Amino acid sequence: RGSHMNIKQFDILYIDLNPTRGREKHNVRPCLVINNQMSIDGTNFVWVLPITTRGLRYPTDIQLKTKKGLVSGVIDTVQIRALDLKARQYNYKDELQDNLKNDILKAIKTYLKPT
Amino acid sequence: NIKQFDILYIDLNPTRGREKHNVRPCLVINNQMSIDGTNFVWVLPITTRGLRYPTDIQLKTKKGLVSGVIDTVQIRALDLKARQYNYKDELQDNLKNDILKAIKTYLKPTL
Repeated sequence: RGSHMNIKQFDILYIDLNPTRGREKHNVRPCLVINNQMSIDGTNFVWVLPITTRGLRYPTDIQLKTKKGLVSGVIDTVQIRALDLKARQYNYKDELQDNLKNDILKAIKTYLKPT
Repeated sequence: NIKQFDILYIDLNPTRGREKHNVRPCLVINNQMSIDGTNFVWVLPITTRGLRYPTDIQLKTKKGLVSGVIDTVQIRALDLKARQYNYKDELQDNLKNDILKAIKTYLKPTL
């Protein structure tokens, strides 16, 4: 069909998270981009949720499903992080299936609404 | 212990490129259920370099003890069991909603 051309919201990309501290996710790993196109284009930061190889373990975990089936695992919706794409090497690989997009965004907003 | 909209000194190192580094005030933005449930804190870093970007929001606090600009682009979940942090101040009440709305705007698709 065509070249992807630029990172878009809900792309899955490999990126080095290192270095980090404590329970913060580490290493080169797939991550799910969740900020919108204007923000990515306007800042060259991506907001990511890191993907892990463990199964579901916590209520905040969401099973990953993708359009190409090239990345599998669980999305850790707690560990949101903005990364500078100008400074960290990355590789686009896959995209989140459409029917999961709103669940991701609704999970994130539940963590912001004052308790 | 930590509350949503608390402002904490936190060491953010190590970072890369434009990612805010060093020890600096940070605004806590996840809710109490998230903080107490996961022991992660979501923060927006605060800077003294001024207001440069349309994503910047000038800081106002309850005690007047912290000043600067909130960088709303650079959201970060941090493990505060593995980092140095201390409470310093709190966001002004009438800024709380604008902050949350500013974060939720990054999530709304622009297709």
